[PDB]
Amino acid sequence: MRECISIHVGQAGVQIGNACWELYCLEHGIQPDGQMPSDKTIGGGDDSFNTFFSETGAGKHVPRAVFVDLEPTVIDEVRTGTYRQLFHPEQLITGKEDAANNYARGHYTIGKEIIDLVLDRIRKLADQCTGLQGFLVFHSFGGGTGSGFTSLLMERLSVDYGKKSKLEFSIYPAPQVSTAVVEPYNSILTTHTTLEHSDCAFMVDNEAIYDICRRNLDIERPTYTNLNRLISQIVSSITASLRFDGALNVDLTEFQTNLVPYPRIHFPLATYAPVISAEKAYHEQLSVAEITNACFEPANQMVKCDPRHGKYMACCLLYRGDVVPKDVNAAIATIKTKRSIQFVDWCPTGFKVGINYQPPTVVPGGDLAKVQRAVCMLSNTTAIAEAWARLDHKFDLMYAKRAFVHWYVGEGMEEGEFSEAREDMAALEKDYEEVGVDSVE
Amino acid sequence: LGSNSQVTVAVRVRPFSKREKTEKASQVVFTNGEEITVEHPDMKQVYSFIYDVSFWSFDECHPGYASQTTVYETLAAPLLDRAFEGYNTCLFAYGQTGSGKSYTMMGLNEEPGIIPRFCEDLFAQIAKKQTSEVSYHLEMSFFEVYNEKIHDLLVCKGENGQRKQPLRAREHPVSGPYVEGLSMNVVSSYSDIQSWLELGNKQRATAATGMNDKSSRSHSVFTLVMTQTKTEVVEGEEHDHRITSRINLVDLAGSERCSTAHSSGQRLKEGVSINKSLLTLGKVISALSEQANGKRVFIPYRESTLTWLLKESLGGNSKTAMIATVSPAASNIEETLSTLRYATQARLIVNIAKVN
Amino acid sequence: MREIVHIQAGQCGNQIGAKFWEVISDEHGIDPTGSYHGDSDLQLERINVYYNEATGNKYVPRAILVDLEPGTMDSVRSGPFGQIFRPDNFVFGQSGAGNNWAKGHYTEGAELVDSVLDVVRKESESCDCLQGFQLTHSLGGGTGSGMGTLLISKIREEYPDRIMNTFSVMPSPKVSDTVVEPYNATLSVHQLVENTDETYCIDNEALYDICFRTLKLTTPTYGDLNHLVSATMSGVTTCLRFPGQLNADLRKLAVNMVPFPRLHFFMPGFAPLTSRGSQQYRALTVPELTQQMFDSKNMMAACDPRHGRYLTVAAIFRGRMSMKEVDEQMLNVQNKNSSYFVEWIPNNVKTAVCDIPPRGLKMSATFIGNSTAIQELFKRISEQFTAMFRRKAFLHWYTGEGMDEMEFTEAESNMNDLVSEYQQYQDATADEQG
Ligand SMILES: CC(=O)O[C@H]1C(=O)[C@@]2(C)[C@H]([C@H](OC(=O)c3ccccc3)[C@]3(O)C[C@H](OC(=O)[C@H](O)[C@@H](NC(=O)c4ccccc4)c4ccccc4)C(C)=C1C3(C)C)[C@]1(OC(C)=O)CO[C@@H]1C[C@@H]2O
Ligand SMILES: Nc1nc2c(ncn2[C@@H]2O[C@H](COP(=O)(O)OP(=O)(O)OP(=O)(O)O)[C@@H](O)[C@H]2O)c(=O)[nH]1
Ligand SMILES: Nc1nc2c(ncn2[C@@H]2O[C@H](COP(=O)(O)OP(=O)(O)O)[C@@H](O)[C@H]2O)c(=O)[nH]1
Ligand SMILES: Nc1ncnc2c1ncn2[C@@H]1O[C@H](COP(=O)(O)OP(=O)(O)O)[C@@H](O)[C@H]1O
Ligand SMILES: [Mg+2]
Ligand SMILES: [Mg+2]
Repeated sequence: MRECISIHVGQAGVQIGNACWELYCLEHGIQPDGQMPSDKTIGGGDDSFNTFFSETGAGKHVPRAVFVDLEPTVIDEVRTGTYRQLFHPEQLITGKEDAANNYARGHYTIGKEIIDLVLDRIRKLADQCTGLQGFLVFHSFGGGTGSGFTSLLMERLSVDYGKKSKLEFSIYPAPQVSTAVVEPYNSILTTHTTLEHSDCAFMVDNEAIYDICRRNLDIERPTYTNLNRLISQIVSSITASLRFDGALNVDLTEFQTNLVPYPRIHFPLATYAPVISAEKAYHEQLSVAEITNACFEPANQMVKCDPRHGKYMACCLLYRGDVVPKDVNAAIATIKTKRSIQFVDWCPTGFKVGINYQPPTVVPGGDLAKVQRAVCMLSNTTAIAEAWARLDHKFDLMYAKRAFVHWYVGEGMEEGEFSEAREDMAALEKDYEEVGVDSVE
Repeated sequence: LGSNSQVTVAVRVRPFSKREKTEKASQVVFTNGEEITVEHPDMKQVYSFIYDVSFWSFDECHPGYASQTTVYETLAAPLLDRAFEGYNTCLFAYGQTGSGKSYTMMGLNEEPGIIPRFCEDLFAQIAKKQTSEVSYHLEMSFFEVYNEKIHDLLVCKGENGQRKQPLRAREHPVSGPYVEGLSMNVVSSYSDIQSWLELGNKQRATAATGMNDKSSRSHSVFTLVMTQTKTEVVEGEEHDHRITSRINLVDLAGSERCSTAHSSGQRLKEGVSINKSLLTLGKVISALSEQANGKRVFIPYRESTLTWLLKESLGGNSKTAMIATVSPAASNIEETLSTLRYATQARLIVNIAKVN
Repeated sequence: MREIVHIQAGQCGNQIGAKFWEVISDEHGIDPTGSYHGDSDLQLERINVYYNEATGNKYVPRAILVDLEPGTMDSVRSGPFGQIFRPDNFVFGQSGAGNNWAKGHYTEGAELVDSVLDVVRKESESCDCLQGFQLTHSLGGGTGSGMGTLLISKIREEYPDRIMNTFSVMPSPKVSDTVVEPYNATLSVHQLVENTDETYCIDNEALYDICFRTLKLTTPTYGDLNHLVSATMSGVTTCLRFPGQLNADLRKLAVNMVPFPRLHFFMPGFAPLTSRGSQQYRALTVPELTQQMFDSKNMMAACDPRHGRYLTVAAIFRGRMSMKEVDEQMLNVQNKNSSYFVEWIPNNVKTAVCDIPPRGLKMSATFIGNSTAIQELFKRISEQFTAMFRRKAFLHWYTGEGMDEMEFTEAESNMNDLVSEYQQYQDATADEQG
């Protein structure tokens, strides 16, 4: 059967992963001990879905996952948690010390000693898979592990595995909020090393989700646990058709094809519209038109950028639940009638549609309401260039004075590596500009 | 006082190397005189840079082949006239790993560099005017920067498992920075300084890496001191007034990216230190370039030993010259460009040289 | 897996350590006989960071006590938490330094440092992966300055790929407690600027102002000053011992706080602090803690940040908090007070959060700042220094022990160069086009 491997690098990746595996265990009926109770009524089957969980003869389901942080805290919170008996004991704390928010430590000093083991475990997993269809890498531009180790890992995987869809889910650095003084450097170096290996990087920002949880869910003091549970749903919307049945199923390659026109503009943004409290779950219809328009509101985007300052190169709308195709046809027509939503002249067919019959699950203790309809929008737009520009400018403001560089050079790096990276990003900005120029004979 | 100089700039291009012939790389560096033009392989753009002198040693067939002795008589001989005039002098290289630096300053047995030519030419220059009116005195040392530590290379050693003795830097409130315990040995003939030199280079730290089979794991500074006693018209004691000139000839290490030339263990540590040192040097040049733009800037010298001992040899009181080295292969674009940019910056540094 | 060695040199060091271990034990649940009598199980997950198991579920500190006067060691033994230390780690002599850096560095310390280094090697080799060192030492006297800096140099030579941190009580502006403070401080700075990675500068007058204004204490002993310093020491290394939402360690702080290597002198601070009566009139939230953190009247450094610009600040929060309010509040501090920050660093604030707060507080916060105002300290010393050194006021007690004047000039030059490196970044000039 079809199988995908998730690699949760870093603190951020692991937290997103814990949320995601909570969600998947709830969706499929698995308990934190790995033991499904209702297979006694099924007698085998495939509802213990092989896209994520491998099954033993003893009735234990083990996720196809790998966890790396290069520090012992976060995974030790798993070994001593509710899901300590689910994951294989090969969760990889070989991290006697961390990367100190230095890509150089994450890619060379401690990039090595640990990656051989990571790759051996991935090899063991993939040998257990018949139809391996892609990788999902959860990480963060901003740190060292989630930047350098992810870069190195993608490099090795593009050698050992090759033409397998390597999708990424990355925390993008925000314009105002930032938990570190050296995120621009790391982000730029990571996008330099990854952009020749990744196929589609789904970018999120935390300011956006804070504003969403405030305006819509009405949480005035949210934390990361309240955030990642949204991100999980996005993955559950991307990975639905590989598990459940539907009318328009979307395999992973369909993203890589439809959202990536040119091989360097594979940076689409994620969006989830019906983010409503149980209070506002009443008072509202929650029809396809409402959700599909909410997905296009700039205030409900999960990346702090305005599509109105740019153009849409593509959009993939993945629906879940009591959804009829006519409603989607009508909705996309209403959007194409609206003038604030401008598309490129070279994409008259700009919409991809997917409909699954399985509605989302409500995680116990969560902030989201039970719904009959859910929608995830993955949109490739020219706006994010502005975001990139911001990062590049920050880089300049420090690289002019060579600040924080002796920590990188001091851990195995040449200074030229910086300049190189910047140039690539500049080119990328130009490439974005080049795809906004309307065509003339 | 009252002098106003410039830190001069020479730029060499080496031939195609073995790796560069194994992988058939094309030509990207071109010379049209003192102007040098480098354009990318993808025909992106063309950068061109103005310099004081250029040296196209690519192929022996070209016109204006800039061999060793041309580089010498264009750089050292002027600097030698300044050293005899009563100035201190410095000549320091810069470039990539394998870019052709130690081939220039010191050189190989059958094609010597500036060092075995500078020393011999000043010996000869003394031989033509060593009167009993004016007498001369020569001493020297030849020291090494390796892993933040100073070493003396002109030191005969016994057989040991632990024999490499690191010295210290100190700051004299007038003379400036200097080294504690640097054996300055008298050198009255060319055979003497040759024996010293071959005692030194055989002690310099080297190792085989991907880009060079005999690479330089260190920086090397060649300290040749020349005093000359002269008489002015006084009926008392004559042979009374001294004029000193300290010569500092500097060959640096490379940049050492760990992907183009993978290393582990000691070979990796040296690289780090090397890179760190070079980074600080860049800052100095950049900052001193800003001093030519009248801006208030603080020059970081103390972050490394190289930029600390050569403080007076970048600003201060000495006439200084830079030698950038580059490669014609289309691979080394970013390193070449960083080199040429640092040279363009160093071109603009002024220096107030003292007459001794 | 992330272990720290503690070294204590002098009265100030030993007395702060006696309080620091008294605090870490209270956090981890160790009693004065080395035994664990705590409630939570997270206290033992990372006990290795500061302690070692011995035989019977007894936990012995990874400390080293150093002095050249027995009276400070007996005080530890004849104390509440004295019987937990390894007695073979008390390395003391007799006939101390005499307020002389020379005696502690070259003459007497040279005859005792080898023992300290033996203990250091023994305690380091027992580590799975050592992160760094931790010296509490006064400068203004001898031993703490000289013997301290000597140990620092030798550890940096032996262990250069690790972190070397110092919590240093610098001289005060108004009142002196030793007449030869300037020389000793300048020389200890000459030694620290070149060997440390992050040093925390403390001043007793700032802590007196804290005890008087905020805490409303009228008779503050040194156990109260050290009580504030231990709070800070604990907070710096909180995200190695306990778990959090966004972790940090000494290396991550250093990378995010030292742009250029030499400017590793920091202002510490800790929130919340209030008088015993004024805790019922105050809500403990992230806003109040931030208002107290960035207040000039809560720093221990005796240097007003309003006379400079923060190069880079760091906030290590402890408790159950929302990251939204942290990031919002730090952004608001950067925007409302834009002039007291630098433009060529977009975000000057590092954040860290641990979920396990202190024993009696719902939340706490530690503050590490790197600002140019630190110059106002060193400049002062330099002035004092030359005012003595121009006359050779107290030098023969230093030359008699095997020193020279070149060392003094070197130290003065290094300090003034550092002052200029701090000065260049506080003039908020505008470029030609930007
Ligand atoms: C129950 C209660 O509400 O009383 C509080 C209290 O009134 C206040 C004033 C406490 C009190 O502390 C002081 O008054 C004080 C006196 C001199 C110097 C420094 C502090 C307190 O004594 C201190 C004590 O704080 C702690 O216990 C922390 O765990 C502290 N550890 C120790 O105090 C300690 C020291 C030696 C042995 C055992 C524990 C700590 C601080 C930072 C990092 C780790 C631990 C607490 C909550 C209080 C009292 C008891 C009144 C404060 O303590 C600190 C450092 O946060 C002082 O300001 C806070 C605010 C608290 O409201
Ligand atoms: N959305 C989200 N972002 C997180 C979470 N945890 C951390 N981050 C982001 O991650 C960034 C910090 O980088 P990390 O991912 O923690 O880097 P790291 O993987 O820990 O690598 P090291 O620096 O070596 O520890 C911050 O800017 C946060 O915004 C999380 O749980 N959810
Ligand atoms: N904060 C604080 N500082 C102290 C304390 N005790 C001493 N100091 C400072 O440390 C210095 C003592 O120097 P010390 O090393 O003990 O001199 P020595 O005994 O000759 O080695 C004094 O100058 C004080 O400023 C204390 O309990 N707390
Ligand atoms: N113009 C040239 N003609 C022939 N060989 C050259 C020339 N320039 C450099 N080389 C060769 O390049 C090699 C390495 O150059 P060198 O500067 O010694 O490297 P490094 O800078 O690592 O010491 C030497 O073996 C030398 O023979
Ligand atoms: Mg981390
Ligand atoms: Mg060489």
